[PDB]
Amino acid sequence: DMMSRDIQMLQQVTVATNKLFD
Amino acid sequence: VIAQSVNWIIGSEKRGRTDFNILPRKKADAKPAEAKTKLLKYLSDVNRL
Amino acid sequence: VIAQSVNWIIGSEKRGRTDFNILPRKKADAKPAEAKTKLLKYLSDVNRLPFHRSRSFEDTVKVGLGWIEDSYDDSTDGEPIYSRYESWRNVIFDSAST
Amino acid sequence: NLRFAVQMQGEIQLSLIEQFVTEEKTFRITNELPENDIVRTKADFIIGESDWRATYRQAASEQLSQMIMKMPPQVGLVMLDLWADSTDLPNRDEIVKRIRQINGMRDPTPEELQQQQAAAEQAQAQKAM
Amino acid sequence: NLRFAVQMQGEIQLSLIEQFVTEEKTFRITNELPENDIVRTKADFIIGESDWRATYRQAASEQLSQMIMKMPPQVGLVMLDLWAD
Repeated sequence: DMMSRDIQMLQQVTVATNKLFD
Repeated sequence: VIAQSVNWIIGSEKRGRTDFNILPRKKADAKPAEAKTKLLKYLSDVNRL
Repeated sequence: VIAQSVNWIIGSEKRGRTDFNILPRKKADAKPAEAKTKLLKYLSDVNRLPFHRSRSFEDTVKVGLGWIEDSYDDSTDGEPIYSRYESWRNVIFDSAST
Repeated sequence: NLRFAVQMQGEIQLSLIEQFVTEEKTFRITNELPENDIVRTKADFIIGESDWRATYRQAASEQLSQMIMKMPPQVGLVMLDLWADSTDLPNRDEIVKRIRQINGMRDPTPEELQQQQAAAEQAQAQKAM
Repeated sequence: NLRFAVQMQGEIQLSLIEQFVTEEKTFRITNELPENDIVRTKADFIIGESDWRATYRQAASEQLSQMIMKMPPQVGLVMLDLWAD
């Protein structure tokens, strides 16, 4: 369950990545 | 998770990048307004505003 | 949870910013009304009135009331008629008014 | 309540302009019964609201274009040359001149003389025929 | 707040342009009452925001294209000429 939850948090953490593209 | 929300806000702003477009009021100075707009665009380009 | 609702209200009013459009009742004088419309728009542009009005309503959402000034002042400042915000704090008003 | 206070501030401001502006200031900015000042003004002129719409000219062009859309295709062209005149095109004099050329409308001395000569010649030829 | 600060910066930049650019420099870059310089500029010129659209010519092209789409099939050809220009 801890692994699944950590994977979900990895999913949570295009628009978020815009600074690298800029 | 603060990073996610901050990144979303900054990305939303950066997608909405805008430039100054000077509009004449008196209608008798449309050409000066366009010239000043071009100067502003040139300055923004060189300074990379 | 306060911030969400207050921000929603102030954003709703901000998307609804309006400018004065003087209408002549007679319209035998449409041109004077249109000139006055440009005059008010010029004053709003110079004094940045929409931002002042938005901030004032933002305060009226959070606290009881907000105050906006429309007065005429003499100084080296180019604008003769100034429209500025005063906070609900810095204003004392008579309570006897109905 | 915001609307009510906005009408208040509009009335106060309009009184301030009528009190403290000279006609020269208006001419530079703009190309152009009850005893109380507020009631006197609010009789002839009433305060209405439209969206911010940047300068007044943009709102004027928006209303004019809406009126065009309501107009039929025939009568539409003269409203169209007014809309071109009001709208802030990047190149405005030339579009206005061309829409006027195809429309023939006024408000140019060479164009006026050419149009008058053409009309007079055509009318005289028709009468002679 | 960003919009207000953008208007501030635009007005300031316009003031420094009016003060510190020469007419020959303006002609090289481009083919072309209140006492304050702050209010004097706002009196005749206002500041408006539009998408980046790279150079100014592309914004002009977009405005011309929308204007042509609004125009009828007749009279649109000359505006197409200027758009392509």
